[PDB]
Amino acid sequence: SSPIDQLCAQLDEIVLIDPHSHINPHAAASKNLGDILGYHYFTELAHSAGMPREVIEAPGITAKEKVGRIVEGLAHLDNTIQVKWLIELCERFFGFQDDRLTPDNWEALYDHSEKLMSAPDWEQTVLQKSQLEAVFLTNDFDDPLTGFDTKKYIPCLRTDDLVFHLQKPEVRQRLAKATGFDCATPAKLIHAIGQLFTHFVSHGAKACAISLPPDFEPTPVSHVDAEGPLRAAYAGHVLTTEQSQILSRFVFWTIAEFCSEHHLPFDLMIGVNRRVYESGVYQGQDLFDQRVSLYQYRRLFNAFPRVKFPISVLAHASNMELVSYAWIFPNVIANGHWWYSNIPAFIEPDCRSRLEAIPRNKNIGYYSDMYKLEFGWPKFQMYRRVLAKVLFEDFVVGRHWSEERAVELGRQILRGNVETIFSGA
Amino acid sequence: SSPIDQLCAQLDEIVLIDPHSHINPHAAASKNLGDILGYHYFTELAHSAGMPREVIEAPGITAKEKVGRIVEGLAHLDNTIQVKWLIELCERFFGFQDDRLTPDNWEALYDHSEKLMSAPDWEQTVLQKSQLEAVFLTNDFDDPLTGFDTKKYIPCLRTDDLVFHLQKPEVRQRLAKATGFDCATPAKLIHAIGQLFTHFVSHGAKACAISLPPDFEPTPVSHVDAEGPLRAAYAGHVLTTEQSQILSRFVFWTIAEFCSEHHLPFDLMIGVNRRVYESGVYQGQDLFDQRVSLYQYRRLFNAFPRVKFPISVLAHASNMELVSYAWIFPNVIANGHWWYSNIPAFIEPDCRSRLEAIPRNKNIGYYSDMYKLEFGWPKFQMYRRVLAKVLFEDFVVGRHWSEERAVELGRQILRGNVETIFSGA
Amino acid sequence: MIATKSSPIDQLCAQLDEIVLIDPHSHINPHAAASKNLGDILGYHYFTELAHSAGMPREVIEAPGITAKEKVGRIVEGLAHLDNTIQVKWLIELCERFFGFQDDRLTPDNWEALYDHSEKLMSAPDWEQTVLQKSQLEAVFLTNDFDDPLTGFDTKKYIPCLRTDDLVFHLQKPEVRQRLAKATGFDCATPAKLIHAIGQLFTHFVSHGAKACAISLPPDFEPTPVSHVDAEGPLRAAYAGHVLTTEQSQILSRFVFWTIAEFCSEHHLPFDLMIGVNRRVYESGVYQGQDLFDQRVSLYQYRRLFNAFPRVKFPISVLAHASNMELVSYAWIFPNVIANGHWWYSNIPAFIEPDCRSRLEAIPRNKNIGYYSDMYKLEFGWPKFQMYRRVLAKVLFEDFVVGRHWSEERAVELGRQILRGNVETIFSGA
Ligand SMILES: [Zn+2]
Ligand SMILES: [Zn+2]
Ligand SMILES: [Zn+2]
Repeated sequence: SSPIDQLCAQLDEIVLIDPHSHINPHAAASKNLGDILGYHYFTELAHSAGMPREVIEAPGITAKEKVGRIVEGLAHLDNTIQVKWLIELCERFFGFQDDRLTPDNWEALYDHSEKLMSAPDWEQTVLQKSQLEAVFLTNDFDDPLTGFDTKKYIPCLRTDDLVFHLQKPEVRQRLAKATGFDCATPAKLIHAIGQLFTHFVSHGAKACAISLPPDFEPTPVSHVDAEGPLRAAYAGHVLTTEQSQILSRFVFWTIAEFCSEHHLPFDLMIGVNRRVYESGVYQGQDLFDQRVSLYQYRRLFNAFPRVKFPISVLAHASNMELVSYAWIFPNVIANGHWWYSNIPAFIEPDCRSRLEAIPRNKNIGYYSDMYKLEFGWPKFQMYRRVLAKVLFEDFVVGRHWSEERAVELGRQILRGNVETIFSGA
Repeated sequence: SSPIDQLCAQLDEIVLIDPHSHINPHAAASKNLGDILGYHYFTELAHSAGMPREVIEAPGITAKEKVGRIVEGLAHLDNTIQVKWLIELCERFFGFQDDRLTPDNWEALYDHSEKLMSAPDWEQTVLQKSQLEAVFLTNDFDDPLTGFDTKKYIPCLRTDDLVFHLQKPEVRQRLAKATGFDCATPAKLIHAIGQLFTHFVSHGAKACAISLPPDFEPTPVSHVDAEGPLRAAYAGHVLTTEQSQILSRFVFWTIAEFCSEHHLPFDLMIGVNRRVYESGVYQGQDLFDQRVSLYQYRRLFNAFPRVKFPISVLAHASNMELVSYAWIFPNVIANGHWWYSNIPAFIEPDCRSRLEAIPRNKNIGYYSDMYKLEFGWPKFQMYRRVLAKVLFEDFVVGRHWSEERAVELGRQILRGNVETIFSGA
Repeated sequence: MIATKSSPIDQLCAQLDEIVLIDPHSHINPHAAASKNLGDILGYHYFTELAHSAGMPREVIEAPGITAKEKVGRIVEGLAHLDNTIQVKWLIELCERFFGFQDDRLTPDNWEALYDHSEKLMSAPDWEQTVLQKSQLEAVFLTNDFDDPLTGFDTKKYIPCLRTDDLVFHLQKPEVRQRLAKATGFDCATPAKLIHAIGQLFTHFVSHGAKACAISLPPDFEPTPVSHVDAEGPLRAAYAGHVLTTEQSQILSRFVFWTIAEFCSEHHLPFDLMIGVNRRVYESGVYQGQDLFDQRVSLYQYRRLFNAFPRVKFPISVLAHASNMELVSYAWIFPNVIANGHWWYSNIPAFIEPDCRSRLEAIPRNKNIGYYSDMYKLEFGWPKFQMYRRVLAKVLFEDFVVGRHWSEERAVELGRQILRGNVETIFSGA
């Protein structure tokens, strides 16, 4: 047993609070392999490897049939870290023994795993074996937040629709439904947003979250400048690019003000472009333009010193800016490893630089971003092996820290910081 | 001995199809050290280290004399990977026993190597000693493609002149001569390009290739929009920036249409600026503005689902974008390590990230970009050592793959994908 | 015979440690080069910006009428949040080497005893000498104000470099114009007079052993030549006491910058460019803890400069890690582009290693300046250089000793050239 494996074993014992997921609290764990293999990580990759979208997303085939088809394309993917998560979770959760998933062994695994997951206490078994105490949700702004344990599945207000999509009649309607306000004037939109916050806070929300395009640049926007764009949206007109920009800035800034008023952190996921690949599988269409800078957010950071902004960056090149900005701005926090940057090749240097330059209390190591509970463990395990390596190399060896001291840093990054950064409203 | 070495030894034995080079099939190998040491890899560095251009490119000196002068400036270069290629090549092909080329040992090498290279079968000896089975060319659009084995030296259509240089009188003349068309109208220019494709397909061509500046952003261009700029070019006008951009887009898009029709992949080398250093040696003047994104190619990737785009990026920071785009677009392939990115410090993390996140069938390991055959081996060997390292660490160790399974991955990256991606028209 | 706890990398580092250095860039005040107490070390922005970033209010740190000892005490209270940082590693190692500090960390429990002891040590008549000797420093390049007389200190020990930022960016300021007028004796209201005045500064610095000009530049800066005619308006406006529009300001800056390059050309002086800083991005930070950057830059915007001045060496530091690869490429092609150390936010092991690694394998060995301290006080030199030597030792052993089968001696020689040799040949003097 190598020193790194031992340090990792210590990290493995740490019970976690996942500060960011897309779990459906009403259907948190999977019911069959289709919930796992049918998830976009794999369908986008099967597709990317040459499987027609039509084959994967064929109308009116069973979940099991769909899994069969995807498996046929797994041979092109057996090198990916994504497929490694899959084999490791299957072995952990289902007792899967083979080193790879093939057209010859998939069905027996499907049938078997399905039985295991029909057990009444399946969700609890996953949480238990994944060292998860609690998971942050990403709730739609109109989510009733009822029907589940808000202390285990912790609400977070997703604001993307309000900030970027008031242009859409369906978005306005949902807002009207949720708040009862006619939000065609700034004062009323502000009232509406205020009601969403009170609603989220009263159900134990611990954060707001948003995904932002690389071009976004927040500024203050007065009510007068907001009123034309907002009136156009509600009158049903198509907003010009400038109107749309002004309105999104108005909404975004208003949300940051409510975060300050309610002492909520505002998670910013920066750098994503939606629907770059127009013919991709469901949830496999978003990419990014790397040409972004946190400098674009200087007005926000300066204007809201009492709002913590846990920031994830999509582009790997952006990490070093994030380090410098978390290093200087007391309200800027480095938050996990997001999406396309969420692989060992990029995690290691990112995790490494953050631990050595950012204060230890401004560093959230990791979140799962999972849609089903079973994906939590393999991704957190991947992160723990990387973290164990950095801790051992740079702290145990580099600084002569005891394993204990190094593991204590590990615990703060995985868990301690989540507790103090997201203390509750 | 070393586990990495053993894995490298197995990769060394894989016979290659070099998927991108600038070989002249009628003068494929060198005749003297002037063809080697006088190549821009070494003159640009000697000049960079402080040797005057006027000394290196003095008119009325022989190849041997020029070699002599470059050698004087090599003491400043013994650290460089480029000079490692040079020494290794000399050891392999010329029996060179010294650790470096110096004023006191170069002449003996020059006379001995020139003697070896004058041998009738030198070309064949190099290919055999390089594990090279076939090599892609990059031919001018008017290359007759005649007089050589097109299965050994495989034609590829170089499109740079058509896309960016119709402003040059001589380019228009060459195109008129080659196609018989009067391309001053859009429709005719399209037919002309079609005839270039027919010519190349008749000679077993396997791809198109182009190098692109950072500002290039492909979009469709209508005949009405193209007619203005095209007429101006054929009228001997100096095109405005916008005219030039419209014409280049029109030609580029037209070419991709033909790639789709003939089932030819379109190799894109993205991000070069020509003549950044205006007083540099021949072929040592180009650099780059790293402020580019594959996002600017989204229209292209979406509009040509049946064209494979093997992409190379110049800036190291663009690699992470490349891995993401090859991850999502079925038709985006990661293609080798280009130019300034073609050194171990950058190749390793780029090679590493590609293997772990991109499907194994969308990853072309390496091409030589060589101008003379002797440069193929040292460059490929540098690559094999990095890949061996990545395979051992991330697959053999990281995933508990057997050496065999890892070598099989390596073989696919080095050779297998070249066969499937460039199958022929 | 070797210590068992010593790796081959440690052995290589040990040989690097014995290289007597000339620091090619600092901000030492030659009249107060070393610290008098921990207030000088702990009170420096490395630690105050971090303490503040970790949650300590600036009002607490920068409270008026608080002694240096009390300020240290307050900063120590907040070091718990920082014991992971490389900056804190510098501190501990610093205190160990100079003050005999034996503890693995600095806490409220043990700081006062260290403060007291270190203040006694630093009050020794030969403290400055002691630090230099223990730091393997032979000489240090200063960054002098343009109006420094360069006569109040030993210029062979503290080597003058002309700080140009104020001339290039701040003629808008009455205080800068007045200092220039006092220094040179000129009404620089006209381009010709201003050039002559700048010329006198050069003549003054060169005759006092100056080895470089230096400047920090913002990401938007794009040097081009500027005619006297184009410059006369903005210059006149600055001297009239007017407020320069953005355009006047940018023209004037380009003009002064290009002028300075021209003098560098004339005197064969290298011009250190530190590229990529934005001032006062964080508006409520601690003193010297407000500047950040915008990564969206390219050396491509400097192309005119590099092309127009082949006889000027431009040692370049890039602020953003992403820009390093572009620097490697430009140093690789332009004879007059030189890679210069690891600057500011890039000055941490996680970034130094790949940046150092790529420079060694692609840039000619004579165009690579390994490191400078940027130090404000002498005690910061050693821990930062030691941090660097450790990275360099790793790179040298892995890529040269193992990678190219070099003897350790040959690898160390490359190390010596990078640390010291290139400093001597790049900054030989006018
Ligand atoms: Zn998410
Ligand atoms: Zn090429
Ligand atoms: Zn400095």
